[PDB]
Amino acid sequence: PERFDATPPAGEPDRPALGVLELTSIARGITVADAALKRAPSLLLMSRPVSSGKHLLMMRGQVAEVEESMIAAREIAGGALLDELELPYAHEQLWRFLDAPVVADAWEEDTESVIIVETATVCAAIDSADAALKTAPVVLRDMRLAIGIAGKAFFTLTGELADVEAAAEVVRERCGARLLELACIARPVDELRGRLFF
Amino acid sequence: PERFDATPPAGEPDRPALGVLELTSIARGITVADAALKRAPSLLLMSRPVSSGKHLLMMRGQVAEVEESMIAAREIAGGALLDELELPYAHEQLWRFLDAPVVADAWEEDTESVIIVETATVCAAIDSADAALKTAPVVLRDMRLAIGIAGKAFFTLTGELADVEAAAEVVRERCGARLLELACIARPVDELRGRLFF
Amino acid sequence: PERFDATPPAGEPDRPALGVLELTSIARGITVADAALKRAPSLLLMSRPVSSGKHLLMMRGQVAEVEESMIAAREIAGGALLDELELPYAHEQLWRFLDAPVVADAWEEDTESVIIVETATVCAAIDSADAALKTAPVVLRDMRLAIGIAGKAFFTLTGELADVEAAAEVVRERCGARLLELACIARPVDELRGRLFF
Amino acid sequence: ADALGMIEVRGFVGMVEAADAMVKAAKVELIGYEKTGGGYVTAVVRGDVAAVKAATEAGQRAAERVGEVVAVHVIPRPHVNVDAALPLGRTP
Amino acid sequence: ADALGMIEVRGFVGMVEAADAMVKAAKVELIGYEKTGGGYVTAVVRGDVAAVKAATEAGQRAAERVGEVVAVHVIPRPHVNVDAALPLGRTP
Amino acid sequence: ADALGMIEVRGFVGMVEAADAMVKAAKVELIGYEKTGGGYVTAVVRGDVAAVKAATEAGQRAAERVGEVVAVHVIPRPHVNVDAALPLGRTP
Amino acid sequence: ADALGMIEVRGFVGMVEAADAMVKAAKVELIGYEKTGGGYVTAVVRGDVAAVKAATEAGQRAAERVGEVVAVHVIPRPHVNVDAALPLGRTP
Amino acid sequence: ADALGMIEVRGFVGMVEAADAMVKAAKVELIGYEKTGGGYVTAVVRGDVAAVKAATEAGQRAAERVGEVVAVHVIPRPHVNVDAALPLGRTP
Repeated sequence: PERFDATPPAGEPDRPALGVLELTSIARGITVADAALKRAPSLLLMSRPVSSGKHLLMMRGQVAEVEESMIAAREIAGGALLDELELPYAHEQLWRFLDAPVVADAWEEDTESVIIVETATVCAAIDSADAALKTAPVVLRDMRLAIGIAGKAFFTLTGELADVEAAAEVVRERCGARLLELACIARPVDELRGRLFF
Repeated sequence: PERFDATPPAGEPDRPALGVLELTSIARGITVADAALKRAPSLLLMSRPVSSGKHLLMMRGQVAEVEESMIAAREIAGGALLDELELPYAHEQLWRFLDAPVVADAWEEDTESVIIVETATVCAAIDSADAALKTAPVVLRDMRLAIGIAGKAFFTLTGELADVEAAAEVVRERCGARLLELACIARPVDELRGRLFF
Repeated sequence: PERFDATPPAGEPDRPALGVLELTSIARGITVADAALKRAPSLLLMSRPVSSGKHLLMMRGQVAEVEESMIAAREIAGGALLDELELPYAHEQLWRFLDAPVVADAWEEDTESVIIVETATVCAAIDSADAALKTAPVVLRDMRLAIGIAGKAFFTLTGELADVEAAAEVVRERCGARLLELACIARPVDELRGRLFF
Repeated sequence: ADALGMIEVRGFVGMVEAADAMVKAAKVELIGYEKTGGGYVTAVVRGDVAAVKAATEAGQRAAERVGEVVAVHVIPRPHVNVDAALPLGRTP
Repeated sequence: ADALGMIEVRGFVGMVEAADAMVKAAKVELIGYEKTGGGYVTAVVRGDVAAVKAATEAGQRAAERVGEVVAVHVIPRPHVNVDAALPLGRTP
Repeated sequence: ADALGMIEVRGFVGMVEAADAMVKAAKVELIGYEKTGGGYVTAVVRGDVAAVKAATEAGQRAAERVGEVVAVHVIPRPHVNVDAALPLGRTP
Repeated sequence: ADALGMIEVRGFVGMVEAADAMVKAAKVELIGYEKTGGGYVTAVVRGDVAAVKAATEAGQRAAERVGEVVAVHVIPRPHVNVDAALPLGRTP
Repeated sequence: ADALGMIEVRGFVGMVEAADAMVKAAKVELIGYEKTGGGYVTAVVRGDVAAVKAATEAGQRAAERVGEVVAVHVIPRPHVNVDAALPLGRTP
């Protein structure tokens, strides 16, 4: 699978716009998904039954394509629907943390601080990761989307301590009620630098 | 692992029955499996811990042997027995979907329609599937049974549109209330036919 | 898979203690891990998100070092703490069953009886297993800790019938309310001995 | 050629916030600014119409938080005299 | 580069007191000022995001004493096109 | 470097009157005036703090008669970035 | 130069505990310690202002449990005369 | 590396009684005493954490027989900046 890349190849149209649906049913997953594909030609990245029995839809395309696919999705769903997200321009670092959980095992030597954060839904974690990577020069290290831990989804951002403070401010802006808990580790132990989930 | 085939080999007796137990406590799962194999010698197919802590017991033999082991299994479990199934003749297209969830990678040329259906318990999924495909010329494509999706179990049928609506009718009769949400599709999207969970 | 052995070589100090914490969150979970490794030089075994979205922390070390890290970790967890466990000297047969969920293929021929026991948390399971090993000459065969089966954790002992009943007397009071069901199967059938989960 | 989007703010800080919000929330290309005197500063983005109608609807939402927004407008396809005479970055 | 802080004052004197109290209460670099006509001027400081986050809220508290303060806002990390188009001191 | 005082007057006549009263009522060095449109003009004197701190509060009284004096301020020691990056008289 | 945090306590034990909590709870660089007689000692950390405003904020929690906290105070950017003529570690 | 235990006694005599009862009662190493002036002196022991934690609960019951004890505290891990900056006897 090479459809999870950030930029498309040179013989391909540019598709920055992304749309995530999180559903409390799997039959509604296929119904909402093929209604969205009937409405607009959106490239559907993944349609996967993940834990706590929910269904995870990620579709990719141009901006109006994803907007029209998501409006047909959210009118065909209602009533099994848990969360929705429609981003016009996902950040470039985000695209390779969507297929499978990719843990990070080696920070840099000047990696100062880490903010680890989980949310109950899935779309809150993706929205928070995008809205924090846009607002600070932080580097997303690892992220897990609802597989193996019953729906909940987490990620860790690293960088300068002041930058991860600003990123904590903006994650607290964009989650609000879907935020489970957040941790602003200022300077971790040397035995947890990179080798963090193990 | 040749115990999950439809017909037995020539040196083996016919074993057409199938008995399914789905339990909440795993230790009572192995207790009920022990007692059901103490009473009548059913060839035990599987005793597996699945997600949301359930335990699946599947036994196989002639009709009378599976019947007697299942009545012993009923009286031993009671009361953490969640659900129970006794089939005298499981259909031939079923036996290769019970070890691991095989997902459909490709379809036929004239696969006219597809229908997805989930039940809260695995026993109702197997019961409704086996009741469906004996009363319609549908083909079962994929089937996930509570591993990694926390209790729920789904499967999809294909074929003629009138055939899959008749199979929907017989599933909705033979399941009653454990059916969570069934979904019919008249004509699946050409961007989605076959590549169904990805 | 090398810091899990019950004894180290001569160049490494022996680390007999065990500090386990199972937490309902991960952000406060890994801040608890960070503070526990700040307070004392505990050789941390693992820090992993297990199912039903919990965080499982295990550390070795000397007795005073693990107890210092446990008072710091118990300080920071107070709330998102679910269960804790501090062992001054874990039994030798336990150490290879923590990380990898290990099932057994075959027993010994003189092995008579089996006892299967499931606890709702995981620290209750490890606590009762380490208490049952140090009170009756039993052999631990298999043990599943919260991966797959949604937080819950079980294990099976074997041996002579008097030893497994004495181990039952210890486990049904060392656990408390965290016990789920404990089965003292006196003589499992020949079809099921050695291979209980398959 | 490409579509046009604009934010006019009383106050330079509101225009800078609007420009940052338009170039972050969507994929556009900020070409410059026009200071028409009296404090009215106007940021101009150039990009295809579906993107700029998502950019400016966040640019207004961010720029009203820090100041006063005079006008927000998106032209889907400006005539070639407009980019040829009024200075919007695409000047031949 | 670094983060951005701004103080918008209708008045040169509020700008100078604001741009004094910003640069004293943090390690920032006042890259300068921006005039948009009609008295709306803008002191613009650059520096790390906690530094400017303290600096502008010191400058606002020391600038509301004498003059009207229109806008005070900290961009935690401006986009590269924002510096490349707008004259913000960090244009390569 | 050296201490600083400034009078922002809406109107040119009040600025010239304030500049007259400042450079007569003490020993300062009037480095001129900054205009920001809309009539707001700032006369800037610059000397030791005992001179400017009485010169500005004599010039305010003497130029409140003719103009609506917007802002009056004294900075006893402006920081090196204010002098180096803003036109306040002692640009190095 | 760089930012400044300082914890003064009445007791050397409280100062060692506060210095440990500061250099473990953030990324500061402990330059030494200052004695003023009478049991008053002062631990002094440097860095950026983001690290020290969390470092002293944790050191105050870990120093009220042992000694007696005189004063927790964080200077964002001290003047060059201060580090020129006080034993604060940053003499040029 | 090794852990840390500190006894602060108002008086030299109670500090010597504490520092003697600790080196008798467990396997620790007295490595000096810190004078703060005014009356407070601090005995400092270094070992692994199973040693100083058991020695200080003997030192504190010793030094509460001849005088006043300010703050017994055990640090099981001195960080490398505290160990390199403050006189704790293990500075390389």
